[PDB]
Amino acid sequence: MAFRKSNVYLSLVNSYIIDSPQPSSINYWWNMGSLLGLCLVIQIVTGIFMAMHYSSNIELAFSSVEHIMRDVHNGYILRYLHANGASFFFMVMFMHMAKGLYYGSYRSPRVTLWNVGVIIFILTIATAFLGYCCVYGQMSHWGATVITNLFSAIPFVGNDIVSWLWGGFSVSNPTIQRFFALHYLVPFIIAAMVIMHLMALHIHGSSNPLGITGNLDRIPMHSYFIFKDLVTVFLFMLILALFVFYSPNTLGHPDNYIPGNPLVTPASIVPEWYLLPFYAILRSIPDKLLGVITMFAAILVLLVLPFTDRSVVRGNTFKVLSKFFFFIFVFNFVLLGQIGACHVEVPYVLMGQIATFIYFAYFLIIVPVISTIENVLFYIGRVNK
Amino acid sequence: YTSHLSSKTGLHFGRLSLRSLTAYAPNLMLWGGASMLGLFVFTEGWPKFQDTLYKKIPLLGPTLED
Amino acid sequence: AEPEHDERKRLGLKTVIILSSLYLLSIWVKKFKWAGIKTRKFVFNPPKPRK
Amino acid sequence: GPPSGKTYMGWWGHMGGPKQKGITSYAVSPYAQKPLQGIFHNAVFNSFRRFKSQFLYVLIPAGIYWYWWKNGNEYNEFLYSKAGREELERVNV
Amino acid sequence: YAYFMVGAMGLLSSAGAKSTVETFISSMTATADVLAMAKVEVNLAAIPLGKNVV
Amino acid sequence: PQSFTSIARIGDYILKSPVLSKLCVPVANQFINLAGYKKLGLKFDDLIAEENPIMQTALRRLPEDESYARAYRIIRAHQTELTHHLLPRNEWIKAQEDVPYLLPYILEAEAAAKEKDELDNIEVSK
Amino acid sequence: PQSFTSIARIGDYILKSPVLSKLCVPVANQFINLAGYKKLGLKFDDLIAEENPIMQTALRRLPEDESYARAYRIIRAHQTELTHHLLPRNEWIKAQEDVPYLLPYILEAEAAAKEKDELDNIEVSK
Amino acid sequence: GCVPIGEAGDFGGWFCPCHGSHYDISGRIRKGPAPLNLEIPAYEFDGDKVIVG
Amino acid sequence: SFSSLYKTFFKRNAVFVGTIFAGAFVFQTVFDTAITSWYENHNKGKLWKDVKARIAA
Ligand code: HEM
Ligand code: HEM
Ligand SMILES: COc1c(O)c(C)c(C/C=C(\C)CC/C=C(\C)CC/C=C(\C)CC/C=C(/C)CC/C=C(\C)CCC=C(C)C)c(O)c1OC
Ligand code: FES
Repeated sequence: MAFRKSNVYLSLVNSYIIDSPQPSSINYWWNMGSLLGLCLVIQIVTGIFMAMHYSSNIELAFSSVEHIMRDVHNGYILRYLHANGASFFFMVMFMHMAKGLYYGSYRSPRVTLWNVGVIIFILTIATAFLGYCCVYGQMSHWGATVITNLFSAIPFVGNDIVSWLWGGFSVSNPTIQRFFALHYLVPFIIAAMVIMHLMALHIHGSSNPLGITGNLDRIPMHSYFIFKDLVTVFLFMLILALFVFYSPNTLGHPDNYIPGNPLVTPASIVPEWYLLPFYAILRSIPDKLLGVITMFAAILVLLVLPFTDRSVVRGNTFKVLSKFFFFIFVFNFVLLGQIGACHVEVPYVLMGQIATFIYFAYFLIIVPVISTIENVLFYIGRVNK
Repeated sequence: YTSHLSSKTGLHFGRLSLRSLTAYAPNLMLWGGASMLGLFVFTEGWPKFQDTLYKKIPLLGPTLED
Repeated sequence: AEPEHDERKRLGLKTVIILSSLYLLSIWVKKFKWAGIKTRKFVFNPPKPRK
Repeated sequence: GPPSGKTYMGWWGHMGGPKQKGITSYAVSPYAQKPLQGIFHNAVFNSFRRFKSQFLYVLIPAGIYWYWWKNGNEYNEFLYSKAGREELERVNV
Repeated sequence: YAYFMVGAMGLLSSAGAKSTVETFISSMTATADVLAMAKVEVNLAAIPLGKNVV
Repeated sequence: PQSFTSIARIGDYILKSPVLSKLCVPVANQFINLAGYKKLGLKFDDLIAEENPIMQTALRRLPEDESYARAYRIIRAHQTELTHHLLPRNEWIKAQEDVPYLLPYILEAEAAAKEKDELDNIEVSK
Repeated sequence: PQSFTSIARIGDYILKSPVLSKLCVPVANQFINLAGYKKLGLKFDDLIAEENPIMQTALRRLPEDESYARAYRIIRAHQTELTHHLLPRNEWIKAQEDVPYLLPYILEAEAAAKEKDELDNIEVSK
Repeated sequence: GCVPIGEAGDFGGWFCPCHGSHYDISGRIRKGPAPLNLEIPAYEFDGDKVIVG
Repeated sequence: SFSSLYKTFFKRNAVFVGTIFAGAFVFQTVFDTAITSWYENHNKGKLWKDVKARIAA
């Protein structure tokens, strides 16, 4: 019996990489997800090589980053690569989720996969916020203060828990040290969760874009799909190089390059591009408890998307109304981010509130009624008597 | 029973029945009771929770003085 | 060199007492549930030589 | 390994899909095929027909939201243009 | 008797686990040096009318 | 997930009423035409997902010929979508031959499954 | 690992000669009696490593009436070692009862395996 | 917990840049998710100076 | 009889865990108090409580 299936350390890699019966009709989005994972690993590697030359104080944290960007052989490449690789990681993360929503992957067979994925999402958001705090720029310090004060909404335990996590009355040495240590630790937990995601995936394989059973014909990963992942990652690498060399500061804001100063605040406080949708809904509903609960509601709704859609036909390639509503949903998301980035003024509040309403409604009520309409139309059209 | 036995169907959301919930109600009630009991057990250092715990049990826990 | 001796010794005494009590309890419980197999017996009765 | 639960997909030889008969797949091998058999006709014609068949589904939402955004913007800068006492105070305040 | 032994084990283990969790969590709470109370003085006679002093 | 008992009830109610039928048959026909699955070579009796165990029981009840034909159609659809083309306009599935062959084998088992889930929670009666 | 063909050769060479036999057999019995397995119930046809493929074939070749006895001996040994006692000095293995029954089933198989493994690297013959 | 900008807002007082808390010249919340007014610390005036602690 | 004790405490796991936790709480408190007292009186004049009184005059 071939050695490829005898040694356990290599039998595992066989079962996940060398030979795994992927379905025939796979489009480029599965390769999009594999590219996502590889972006994670390159991010981790360059992060380690970053941290080997990074201090951890609060009077000597900005100096560390300027040192790594200016006064070390072949260094600025590392720092821009970490930042823009994170930004591209969030781009591809959102793309992977959107594919999952569109093609019916969140349906019954892989509810566990969907749950593990959304857990990975909230973990990743936490990691990005932690790292963005690690820089201790001007607006990053305000963002850290705001988020560490978010938990004060909880009744009774509102000042003890913040005084614990914050480690002091004000943002100081313990706060940043804690944030940096957590930012280092939690990506390894992400890696463990990635392993769990893979295990929960391989139990039932991937899904056809057509929303049809893929148990008919299949072709292996290596020598067919490894090249597809190679071409898509070449595209990603070239676009990332274009950003990291030609135009470095486009996927961010020019405020992190400012010494920390708890005396003044910028004209507009904005998160990075990948958080504006989850920031507009905060200004949306003007109750502190309501906002704090509605963020985690915006995640829990992704959790509850399973056993909500009730079309017997998986996917949205064959449901014109459903896919049109999906597109109005994705434009809703981008509009929500944009309306968050712009200031809070007379029309913008109505814009954002209506956006939140239609967004949560699409998750809750639009999908089931549209699904039932689709099912009944399909049933009645093809039958005569 | 000649002939129809006049069967009735109990309410159920698939698996859980009204009979089972009626049987389990005190069980879950004091399971929540025991859960909060253990919660009081675990927390002792919170000045707020210690202050709350001091007054309700004054004949066993008068331990605050230096 | 360590303005923390008093509470260190107090905590150490508490830990030693708790751990010794738990050690003895664990020794007892191991002697207990392991007895379900330590006292077993075997009586080999050879089969009839038929094949 | 311990026995595992029932699964709708297996490994090679026990895919578990419906048993098929009469299907006869062919091949040509990649070396003697001249890969780019269709590289300009297929490209242009299929790309344009696919763009046509799924054109509205993005034109309609994008146009709707662009109109919405343009109206919101134009009203916003109408607010802060010689109208802060008469139009601003009647909605903002 | 057997269950009372198991219960004694559980009770002592619970006490120990609570103590260890207390130690680990309170290791992350506010330190001793971070407890510096701050007193500030401002020259009001030098503050002009239309200005904010922070 | 949504049983075909409710779908069948809604469909019979819509079809029985004459005016509502005259209102909804043309839009249904135009919808299923624009659905974008007749051309690529799919009968609607296959698009329904195959994760529920009731679906497994339904397929296990099919005769040989229909299962083989379904396998051929699904693999051909896989390949044609892989190519990015559509089938030639000679084997497009004609409207008059989109017969329901699988619906009865869903309902026959769905009724049994529903009454199984019900009969367990029976009462002592009188 | 060290085949029993070499052991057989060295053993025959030592035992055949009178002077080396007289100088070496008196200490072997004392060595075995001091070893330990004799009292705990082990026959030497059991203590050997029984996992490598040639011993696996040898075990596969054993008749039933010895395999069952081997099973009983090994399980009883497992038990007594578990309880930390020793067997009572009435059911031990006597000096004359430690007879090797498993040795020939190893020598034959080892000879076959050795003289087949060499046969592939044969020459043109002359 | 982010500093309001002085001399800005809808009531001539203070404005939260984060999500728009319009604090009047007195210092009370008018519009925004803020449920309480801005708390006043303890202080003791001493002639032409003042101490806060 | 011990049958009553068994059927009131050890028949049901919920009450068993409740009692184990409550006993843990009371045990922890009383044990800490006792150990502190013993460690205290074991050193007369070695702890600042009495030194602060001795220095006062
Ligand atoms: C570290 C981040 C992640 C990694 C490394 C990862 C990895 C993968 C991989 C390898 C696949 C198989 C094909 C592909 O690459 O896309 C996959 C598929 C999938 N992932 Fe993830 N994933 C991640 C995050 C997520 C998240 C956050 C979700 C959902 C919230 C998610 C849900 C899915 C789903 C639904 C599929 C479906 C495949 C199918 O339907 O064919 N993943 N993921
Ligand atoms: C686990 C290894 C990692 C290390 C050692 C690491 C280390 C660092 C360091 C030193 C910084 C800059 C610190 C500062 O500017 O003061 C940083 C920034 C950042 N990291 Fe990480 N990181 C790691 C993993 C990750 C991961 C997995 C992500 C997300 C996927 C991530 C996202 C970010 C982001 C978004 C920034 C932006 C802030 C800036 O540009 O510096 N990091 N990281
Ligand atoms: C002020 O203006 C704003 C603003 O309004 C908003 C909304 C945001 C957006 C910010 C957020 C939405 C915050 C979201 C961030 C979080 C939710 C991160 C919170 C931190 C954590 C969750 C810490 C997590 C750390 C851990 C160690 C998790 C614990 C790990 C466990 C329990 C697993 C244990 C492991 C095993 C194996 C059991 C801003 O960034 C911002 O500044 C511009
Ligand atoms: S911080 Fe004041 S309203 Fe946003």
